[PDB]
Amino acid sequence: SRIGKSPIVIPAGVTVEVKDGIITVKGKKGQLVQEFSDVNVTVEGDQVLVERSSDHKDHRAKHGLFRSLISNMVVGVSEGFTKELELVGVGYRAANQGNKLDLALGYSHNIVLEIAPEVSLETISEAGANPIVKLTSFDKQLLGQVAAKIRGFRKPEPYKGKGVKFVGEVLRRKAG
RNA sequence: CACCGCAGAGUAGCUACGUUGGGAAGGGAUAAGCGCUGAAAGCAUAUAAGCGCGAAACCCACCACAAGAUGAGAUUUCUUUU
Repeated sequence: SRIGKSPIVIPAGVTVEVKDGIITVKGKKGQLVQEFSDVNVTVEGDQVLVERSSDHKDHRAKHGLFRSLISNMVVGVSEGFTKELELVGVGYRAANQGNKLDLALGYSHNIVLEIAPEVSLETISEAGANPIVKLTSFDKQLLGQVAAKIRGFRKPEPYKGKGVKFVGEVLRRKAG
């Protein structure tokens, strides 16, 4: 309710259209579609007004859900989100061959990932510091899913700290 | 004839104590559990909408049988009642 009654004013340069259930947003970084079912969303030209009909414990939440989804899609395709992973540990290596990441962890093999063409991929492993991988995309959901399935290759241990973690994001540590 | 009288072997067959093979590989939906985005509840939250993983368990998959499956299927050919 409170988060749904706010405007979704557009950073002019990106358009938004509505269809029979599907809303599309076209900016400078590709079209993004979404499916709404129990909300009335209307684009005036500058702001996007999303409202509900009844307060039945479900539409009251779907209102804010779809408002936040549309706002994210906009602040995405307009600008785009980005995240940073950091490999910590001895013998850990990361390399980039375009849209193809190559990770060498303490396993008995390597891991090559053919990231989808909708996500950028940069690496910094300059001299001795921890290798930092950086992803950037307009779809925050897909970006987070890729970051999660990259982090899941090696969970951060609490004793030392070695593992694929984000920059910052202090970890829970123990004594051992 | 005497346990096939006894004793030494023995092809075919039947067996193991012998030989060969098998429980391999790959999908779907999941349990405990692990996450993405996100409100209700301006925060937070793996969930309420929607998504990604997840076991010798379940449905395929491997082998055998199977249209009396009365819901009695299909195809090719022959003859059309001595």
